[PDB]
Amino acid sequence: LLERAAKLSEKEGSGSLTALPVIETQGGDVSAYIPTNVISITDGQIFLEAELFYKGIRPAINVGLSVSRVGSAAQVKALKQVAGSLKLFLAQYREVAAFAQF
Amino acid sequence: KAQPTEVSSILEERIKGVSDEANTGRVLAVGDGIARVFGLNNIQAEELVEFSSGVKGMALNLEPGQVGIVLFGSDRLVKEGELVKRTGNIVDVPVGPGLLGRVVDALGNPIDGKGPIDAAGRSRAQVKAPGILPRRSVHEPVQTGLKAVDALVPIGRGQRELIIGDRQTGKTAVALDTILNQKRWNNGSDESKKLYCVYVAVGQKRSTVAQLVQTLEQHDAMKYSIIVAATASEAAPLQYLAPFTAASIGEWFRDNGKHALIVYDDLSKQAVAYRQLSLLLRRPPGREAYPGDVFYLHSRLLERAAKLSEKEGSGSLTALPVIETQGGDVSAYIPTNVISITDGQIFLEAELFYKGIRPAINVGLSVSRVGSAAQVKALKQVAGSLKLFLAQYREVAAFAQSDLDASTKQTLVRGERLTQLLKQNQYSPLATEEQVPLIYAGVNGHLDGIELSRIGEFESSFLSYLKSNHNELLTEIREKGELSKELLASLKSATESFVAT
Amino acid sequence: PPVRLFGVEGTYATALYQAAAKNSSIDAAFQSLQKVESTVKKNPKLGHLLLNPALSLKDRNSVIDAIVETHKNLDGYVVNLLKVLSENNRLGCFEKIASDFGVLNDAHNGLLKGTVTSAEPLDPKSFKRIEKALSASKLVGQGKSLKSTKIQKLNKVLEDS
Amino acid sequence: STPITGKVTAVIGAIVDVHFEQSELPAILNALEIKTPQGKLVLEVAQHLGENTVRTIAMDGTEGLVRGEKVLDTGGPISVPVGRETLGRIINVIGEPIDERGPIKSKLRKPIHADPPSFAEQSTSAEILETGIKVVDLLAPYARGGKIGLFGGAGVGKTVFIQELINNIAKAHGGFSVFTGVGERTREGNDLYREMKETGVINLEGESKVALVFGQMNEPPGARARVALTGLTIAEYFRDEEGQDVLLFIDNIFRFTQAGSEVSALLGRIPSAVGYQPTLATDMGLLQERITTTKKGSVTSVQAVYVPADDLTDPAPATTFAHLDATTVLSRGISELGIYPAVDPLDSKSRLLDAAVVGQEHYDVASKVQETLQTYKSLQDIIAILGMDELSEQDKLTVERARKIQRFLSQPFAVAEVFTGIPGKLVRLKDTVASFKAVLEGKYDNIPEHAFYMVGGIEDVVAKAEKLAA
Amino acid sequence: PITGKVTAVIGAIVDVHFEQSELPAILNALEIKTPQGKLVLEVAQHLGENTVRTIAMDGTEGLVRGEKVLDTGGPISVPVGRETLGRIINVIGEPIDERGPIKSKLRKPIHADPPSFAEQSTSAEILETGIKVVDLLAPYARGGKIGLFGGAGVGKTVFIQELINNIAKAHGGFSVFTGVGERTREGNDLYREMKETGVINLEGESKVALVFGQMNEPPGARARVALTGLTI
Ligand SMILES: Nc1ncnc2c1ncn2[C@@H]1O[C@H](COP(=O)(O)OP(=O)(O)NP(=O)(O)O)[C@@H](O)[C@H]1O
Ligand SMILES: Nc1ncnc2c1ncn2[C@@H]1O[C@H](COP(=O)(O)OP(=O)(O)NP(=O)(O)O)[C@@H](O)[C@H]1O
Ligand SMILES: [Mg+2]
Ligand SMILES: [Mg+2]
Repeated sequence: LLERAAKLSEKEGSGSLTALPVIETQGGDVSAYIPTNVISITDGQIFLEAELFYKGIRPAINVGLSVSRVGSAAQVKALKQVAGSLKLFLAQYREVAAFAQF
Repeated sequence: KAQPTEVSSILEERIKGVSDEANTGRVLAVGDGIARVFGLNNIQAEELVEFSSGVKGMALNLEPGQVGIVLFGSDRLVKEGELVKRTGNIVDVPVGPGLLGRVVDALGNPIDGKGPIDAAGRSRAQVKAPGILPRRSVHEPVQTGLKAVDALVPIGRGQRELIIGDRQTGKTAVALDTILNQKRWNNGSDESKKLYCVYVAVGQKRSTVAQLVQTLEQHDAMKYSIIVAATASEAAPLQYLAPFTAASIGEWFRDNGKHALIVYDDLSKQAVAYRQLSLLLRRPPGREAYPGDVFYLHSRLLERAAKLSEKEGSGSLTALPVIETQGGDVSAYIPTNVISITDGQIFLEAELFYKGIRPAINVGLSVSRVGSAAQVKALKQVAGSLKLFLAQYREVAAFAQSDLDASTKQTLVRGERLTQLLKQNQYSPLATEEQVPLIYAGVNGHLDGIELSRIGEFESSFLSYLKSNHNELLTEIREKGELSKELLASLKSATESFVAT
Repeated sequence: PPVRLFGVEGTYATALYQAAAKNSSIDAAFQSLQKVESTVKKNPKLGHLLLNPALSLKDRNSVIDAIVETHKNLDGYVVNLLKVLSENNRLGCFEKIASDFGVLNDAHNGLLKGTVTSAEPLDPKSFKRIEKALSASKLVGQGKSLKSTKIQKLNKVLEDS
Repeated sequence: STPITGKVTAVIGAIVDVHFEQSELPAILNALEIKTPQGKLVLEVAQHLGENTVRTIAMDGTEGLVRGEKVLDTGGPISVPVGRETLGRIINVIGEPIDERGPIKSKLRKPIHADPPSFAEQSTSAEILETGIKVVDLLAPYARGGKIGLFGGAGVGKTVFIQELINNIAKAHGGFSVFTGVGERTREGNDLYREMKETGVINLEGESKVALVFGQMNEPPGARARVALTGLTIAEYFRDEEGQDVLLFIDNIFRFTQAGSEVSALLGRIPSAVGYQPTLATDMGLLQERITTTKKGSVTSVQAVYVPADDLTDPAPATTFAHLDATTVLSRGISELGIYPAVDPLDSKSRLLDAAVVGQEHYDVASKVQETLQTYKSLQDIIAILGMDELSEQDKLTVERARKIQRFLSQPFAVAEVFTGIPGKLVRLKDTVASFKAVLEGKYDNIPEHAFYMVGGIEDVVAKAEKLAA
Repeated sequence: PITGKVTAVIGAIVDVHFEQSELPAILNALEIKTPQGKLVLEVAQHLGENTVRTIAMDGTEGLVRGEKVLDTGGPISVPVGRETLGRIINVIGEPIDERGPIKSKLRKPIHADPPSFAEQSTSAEILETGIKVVDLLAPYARGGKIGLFGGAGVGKTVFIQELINNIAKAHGGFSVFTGVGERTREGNDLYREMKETGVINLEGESKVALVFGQMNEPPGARARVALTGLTI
C-alpha cells in the first residue's frame, strides 16, 4: 500500500501521491509488531506522546524521535534558512535540561 | 481423522493386488529437508538410508504407514515415488589416531584434500556414558596457558568446563589457547601427559574454519588436533550429529588409556539445528519451540566426558562446550540446561573486553566445581590468596572516585596490578613455571611499588631475566610441581633482586 | 478418469475401479455394492457389532467372509473391498464407498447436473449442447407443476434506485 | 519441443499448488511458468506434496489465477543472464530487464540456486580495504575479499552509509560491482540509478561498471525471497568466470529472512521462536556461504542488516553476525547525539584489527581510543549523580579527551549533504591514525569540543578551531 | 504371556499394538529384549484400535517396527527390604553396582496409593536429628518434608550422611538416597564418599539404599526414579 505513494517524473506528469498513515501503539511501545513494520516502511515518523501533552506541548510531537527522511529537500527555503540547526539545538536543550535535574 | 501413506496414488495399488513388489521404500512426499517414505519395513530407528539420487538421510520417525527421513543434502535431489534403500546401519564414524591432523565433516568424510581416513575402527554416533562405577575423581590438570584460567578457574582432566558469553567476547580464543598450549607435552614422549585436541565446528562460516585450520598449522598444533566441520550451510542433521560424531572420536582416546579434550563450538547452534529437524518432523514444541528432549540431547553429549577408573585404562575426556548468551541471558532456555549439566563456567563479558582486560574473564561469575583438585600444586600454592584479593577488590571497586583510608586504598593498589597481570595477548599461552613467578611477585606485594602501565614490560623482562639468572628455580617448579620452603626464599630473593633493579 | 472426487476419502471407490474395468466387470459391481449397505442399515444386527472399536483383525475378516457367501453377487472382486476396510478401520463409512462407485458410471456414460424444479433427464448421447435443447422442450410441456426467479430480480432493481 | 504441463489446483495467497501426470514431477527449486494476459507468472517448486502434486511459491501476485490453468515446466531453476551484458542494466528477480532498454543480450544464463564452494575452495587473506571513513578504518577496518555487515535499526543511517561506501569504494575499484535491492524503497533504487549515471559508474551509451538487481518491498514474499540469489549469481559469475574482483552490495539482507518468514506457515511449517521459520539458520547459511572469496576470484560484500526493534538479540540479526568478517553497528543512541555515522565505536568489530595486519601503533591507538570511551562510558553514572565536580584529575582529563574523541569519529558524508549542508569530507587511513594518536597524547587538549565535530582530518580541527575563535 | 508389536518409534515415545482386550493398563511395564538386556516402556495411553502409547526408560535407537514386546502385567517394580541396603539400583529396579542381583523377598510397583485419610497422623511431631542448629531452630517434621538449600562448598553430602547416620543411630530407621537428574560424577563421588564414611558397609551393614537416575537417562527414567526410591 505505502509504496503506492510516490512522486512521478516529468515524463509521467509530475503527479505526486503523499501518505500520512496513522498507527496506534499501546503503553508507548513502538517495538510491538505492526508499528515496527510500518516504522521501517515509511520515510520517517512523527511520535506523539501523552506525557508531553499533559505538560503542555501540543502538538505533542517528540522532536527527539520524529524524523523526516527527505528532510530539508521539502522545506520552504525561507523556513529552512531561519530553522538552521533548530532540531539539533532542541536536542542539546533536552540534554542540558536533563543535567538540570542535578 | 485423515492420515497419510495410502492416498490417491498409494491407495490405488492394493485394490488390484496385495503383492506387486516382493520388497526398500518409496518416497511419498518431500520438502524442507524432510522426506516421507512408504515401506522400509525392517528399518531400525536412526538407521542411515540412501536415495536413488545418492543423497543419504536418516530415519527418525517410524510411523504406522511411513518412515520420516531427514536429508543430508539438498532435497532438490529427491522426487516423489523415488526408491529408497536401507543401509542397515546406525550412524557411525571412523575413529582412531589416523584422524589426527585431519579435517572431516560430521560423518567422518575427509574435507581437506588429504585422501581417505585410516580408521582404527568405527563407533556409533550414539553411545552410553561411562556409568557410576567406571570413573575416578578428576585429578590431573588441563593446563591452558592462560594465567587467569589456570590460576583462578582450574580445569581438570575429564572435567566439563563450559565457555560462556555473548557474541564476540572471546570464547573461541580461550579454547584455541588451550589447544595451542598442548605442544609442551604432545611434542614430548610421555603418553599419560599428552592431550589430543578435538574441535567440533558447528554452523560456522567455512572461511572461518579454514582460517582456524590455518591458525593451528601456524602453531604446529594441527598434528594433534581433529576438526569435525558442520558449516553454516550444511543439512541440519549433520549439524545435529557432528558433536556426537566427534564425541565418539574423543572416546577412542579415552577408552585407550590416553587423553583428549573436546571443544564444542557451539552447542547453541546444535540446539538450533535439532530444533529445525523436530519442527519439520512436526514433533511437538515447548519453550522457544524446542522439543522436550533438548535437555536429553545435551545431557547425553556431556555426560560422555569423564575420568575413567584404573581398571578402564584411566583414560580421560574433557569438555569445552561453547554457549552463546544473548544480551547476557543465563536464564535463556538453552544456557539454563547446559549450565546445569557442566561443572562450571568460564564467563566472558564485552564490558571487561573493551576495558582491555583480555582474556575478558569475569572472575566473580566463573566457577569450576572440580577446582582445587586439578591445579598444578605450585600454582595453587601462590594463588589461594588470589581469589581472596580479587574478591575484596570487586567490593571496594566503586571507591575509585578521593578520600580513602589506607586499608581500602591498598586493596585498590593490588587489584589494578593483579588485574593487569592477568591480561594476556592472544596465542601466547604461558608455561606453568612461567606463570607462578608472576603470580608470586603479584600476590606477595612486589608490584605495589611499580606503576600500572609498566606491568606490561614487567612480565617480559622478569621472565627472560629469570630464564638467564635463575633457570634452576624455574626448572624445579617445572619438574617438582611444588614449592620447597627453600624454593619460596629462592623466588623471593630473585624477585626482590629484580624489583630493586 | 477425470472426475477428481476429493483425494483422500473419495479415493476408496476410485482405487478398485481400475481393477474392475478389465474383462467387463463394472456391471456386476453396481448390484453387489447395494447389497452390502442394505443388509447393514435396515437389519439392526451387524451394524452395532462392527461400528464399535473392539473386535480384532481376524474377527472383522471372518464376519465379512461369512455374510458374502450367502448374499447376492459377492463371489468375484467384491470380497476384496470389505477386507481392505476391516484392517485399516474404515467399516464405519460404508455409505461413502458405495455412493462414489455409482458416480463413475453415470459421468462417463451419461449426463448429470440439474436445471430448474426437480432433476433434468440425464441423457447418454454425446455433447451437452445438443442434448439439453432437445430435452428442455419435451419436459416443460409435460408436467411442470410450478410450485419465482424473474419476480425477485425486478423488485430488487426498483428498491436500489 | 518436449513440454511438460500441469494444472493449478489451489491458490492460497502466495502459495500455488500444481498437479502433474504420473511420476513426472519437476524437482524442487525448478521454475514453472504461467502465461497470463499481461506477461508471464513464474512459480518455484517448494515441496512434493505427493499424489503428483507440488507446492509452489509465486514470484508475483497470485490474483487472477484460475484453478485448472495450464502450468509449464521450464525444466530448471530460475535463470538470470550473466556476464558483462548485465552491466548498466536493471534486473528483476526473474532475470528480466526493468530499464526498458531492450533485452539483456548475454550468451549465458545461469540458475540462481547454486552450491556453495567446498571447504577446500576457500581463500584466507588479511588484506585491508580503505574506506575513507574515520571510525571504520580506525576501529573496525573493512577487509578486501571480506564480508561486511551494517547493523542498524530503522532509520539510523544504513542506506546512507552504504551509499557513502559506493560513492568512494566503487570508483577506485578496477573491476565490476553488483548492487542488490532486497525489499527496500523503490525510490531509493530510483536515486541510485540516477546517481550511477551522474557519478559516471553507469553509462547508457558506453561502458558501465555496475549491475543493478531490484526486488523492493513493493513485491510479494516469493519475489523478495529470491532476488538476493538473482543478484548474488551475477556476482558469482564475475568472480568465477571473469576471474576477478567484485563488490557485492546488498540492501537489505534482513528482508531475505523476513520474506522467508512470510510464507513459512502457508507451506505448512510450525513456527519457531519469535515466529521465525524453522529454517532460519540453514537458509541464511545456504545463501551467505556462496558470497565468498575463493581461489578463482574475490568478492567483497557490503550487506546492510536491519535490526528489528533495535533488538540485536533478535533471532534474525543475531544469526547474521557469524557470517561477517567486519561488523559495523549503528546505534540510535549515537545518532541521537548528532553523531553521524551512527557507528558504535565499542560494539563495532573487524577481524583485521590485529597488530599482525595493521601494525602495532595502529592497534595501540585503536585500543586506547576504545579504553578512553569505555572509561567515559563507565563514568557517566558519577557524572549524572555527583556532577563533573567529584572526579579524579586523570579522570577529568580522560573525560575531556573522550568527548573530544567522540566528535572526531563523526564526519560529513558526501551522500548526506541534503542533511548537513556541509560538504562531504573523506579522510585517509594514515591521517586517521595520526590524528587520533595526537589527540590521545594530549597534543590538542586546548582546542574546544566543537572543533572536532563534523570535520575531516586534524587539519580541519585546527582550521575550525581558529575560524570559530574568530 | 501377553505379546505385542512395535508400530511406531519417535524418540522416547514408542507405540505398541495388541490383541483384543489384552491391552495392559496405563502405567504398566512393557519389555523389549535388547542385545544388552532389556528396554523398559511405560504405558501412557490407549489410543484405540488395540494400540498403546509408551514412554521409554532408555534409548530407542535400533528399534525395528513389528518387534516383540512383553507385558510384565504390572507397573515397574523394585526389590524392597533389607537386601537393597548398600546397593545401587536404577529406575527399573536393577542392580547397577555390579554386585549381582538384589535378592529381595518381594517386589513392589513404583506407582502406589497415598495413605488414606483414615491412616493419617492427627498430630504434627518433631523428628529428632541430633543436630543442634536443626533441632533448636529449624526442627524437622516426623513424616514431614524438608527443603534443603545450597550448592557445593557447604558440605551438603556430609550433612546428609550425618542425618542418615543419626536417624539410624538415635531412632533406628534406615535411609534411601535418590539421585534424580544426577550428575554422574557426583554419583561416583557420593558412592565412594559413603563407603569411605562407612554409612555403606560392603563387609558389614549399610544404613542407606541408593537409587540413581542420572541426566543422561531419558525423560521417562528421570520422572520415575523418585517413585522407584520412594517405593523402597
Ligand atoms: N551521515 C549522515 N548525516 C546526517 N544524517 C544522516 C546520516 N545518515 C543517516 N542520516 C539521517 O537518518 C535518516 C535515515 O537514513 P537511512 O540511511 O535511510 O536510515 P536507514 O537505517 O537505512 N533506514 P532503513 O533502510 O529503513 O533501516 C536520514 O533521512 C538522515 O537524516
Ligand atoms: N586475549 C586476547 N587479546 C587480544 N585480542 C583477543 C583476545 N581474545 C580474543 N581476542 C580478539 O577478540 C575477538 C573476539 O574473539 P573471539 O575468539 O572471536 O570470541 P568469540 O566468542 O569466539 N566471537 P564469535 O564466536 O565469532 O561470536 C577476535 O577478533 C580476537 O582477535
Ligand atoms: Mg567464536
Ligand atoms: Mg535505508
